[PDB]
Amino acid sequence: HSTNVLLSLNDQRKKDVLCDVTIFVEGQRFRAHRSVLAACSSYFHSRIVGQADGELNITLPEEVTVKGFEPLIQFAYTAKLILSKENVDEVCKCVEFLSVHNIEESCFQFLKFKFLD
Amino acid sequence: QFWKQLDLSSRQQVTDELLEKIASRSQNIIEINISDCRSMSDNGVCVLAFKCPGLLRYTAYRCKQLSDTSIIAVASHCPLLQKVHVGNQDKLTDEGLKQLGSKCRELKDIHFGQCYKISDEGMIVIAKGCLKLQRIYMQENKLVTDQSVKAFAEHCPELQYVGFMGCSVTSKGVIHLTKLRNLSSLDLRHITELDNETVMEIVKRCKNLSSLNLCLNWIINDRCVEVIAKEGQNLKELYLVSCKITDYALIAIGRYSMTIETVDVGWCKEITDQGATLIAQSSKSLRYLGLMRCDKVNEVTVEQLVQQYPHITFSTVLQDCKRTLERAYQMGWT
Repeated sequence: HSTNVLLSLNDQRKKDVLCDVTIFVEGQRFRAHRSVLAACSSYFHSRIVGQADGELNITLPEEVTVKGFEPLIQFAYTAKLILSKENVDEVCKCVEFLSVHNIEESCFQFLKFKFLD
Repeated sequence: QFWKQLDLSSRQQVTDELLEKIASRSQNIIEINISDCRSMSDNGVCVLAFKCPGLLRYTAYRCKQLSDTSIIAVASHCPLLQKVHVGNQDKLTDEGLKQLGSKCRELKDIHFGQCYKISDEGMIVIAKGCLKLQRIYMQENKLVTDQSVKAFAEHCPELQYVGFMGCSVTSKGVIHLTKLRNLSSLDLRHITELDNETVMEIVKRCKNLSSLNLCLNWIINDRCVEVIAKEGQNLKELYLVSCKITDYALIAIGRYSMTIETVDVGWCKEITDQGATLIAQSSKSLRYLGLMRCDKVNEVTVEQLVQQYPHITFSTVLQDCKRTLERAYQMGWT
């Protein structure tokens, strides 16, 4: 539905063709579209809508990690997140930094609270 | 003649110690573009500035390998410069910005986005001289305060574009912007405090405003929008995103304003329907009603209204079919 649409731009991005926005995270350049990021995060809508045309570059600040932003772009397209306990803290840090509303916190990290208690 | 417009951007490993050979054989280059460079060091511009006394449009976006000695050689050897556009070039300090304002009193456009070492000490000196300034742009550069917006409106009376996104400016230093009678566009996103009083008495005085980019400013309320709507004569671009406005700014900006083309009420947690159906029905001019992530807006509503109003273009999460409408040129996917 809404899907099967986003799937097409996911297949485009995975093959690196017809991409508008380039994201820079600790040097590495990541390709993505405009509307997907604009619907994913307000931190991207604000910095996307102002500029205007073909090639837009957004450099995220230092505290964003390539192991935390490697996901959430998957999440923006596929609508699922990868949760490996080897790396959850940086994912949550990047989530709260970029202010993504799709993922709650008191309903998400409570698994660790339950396991510890 | 075909030279003089180098434009060697996105040439990562094909821009080695060659700028000397592109300079010795071809002189009087008036514009250089080495953005997204990764090969040359600062002794690749410290040699070209000694061979190009007539540079006008230096641009070095996102080249972190450079340092202050690039600017301390571009300004010390080019006494006629009109545009310095550096980008995320963290390493640049205030010991290179002073020589860019004390030796080049011809600069008309600057850009210092995301250089988290630029304090107001260098900004005061760049405003002491450089009186012929027209455009200024700063990204989230901290250590830049109201003491630099209160020295850029006193010694620079020909400023047209002002950008202070993510800076540390307070409303007391923003109110010192009504003294630029030639102001055209504002870019006041995500600042410490914009109040509500100063916003109205910037559109009450600067009668040349065509854009107002105040965004991610939660304190801004609805009444401010209708004041702007009634008192904006040249406005054409209002960008209210994540601001605290409740489904009445839409009617205000579409019933009390004659000139408007682009409004971006977006990611606002309270934008009920009838808002986009009243602004569209009442507005005498509207080319863009970007809503986006307005989780109280119906898709039947803005599909049966999109069909009814072909003049206006809308922006919702569902408007990804327009991005997947550029496959009408390549296709070949599925």
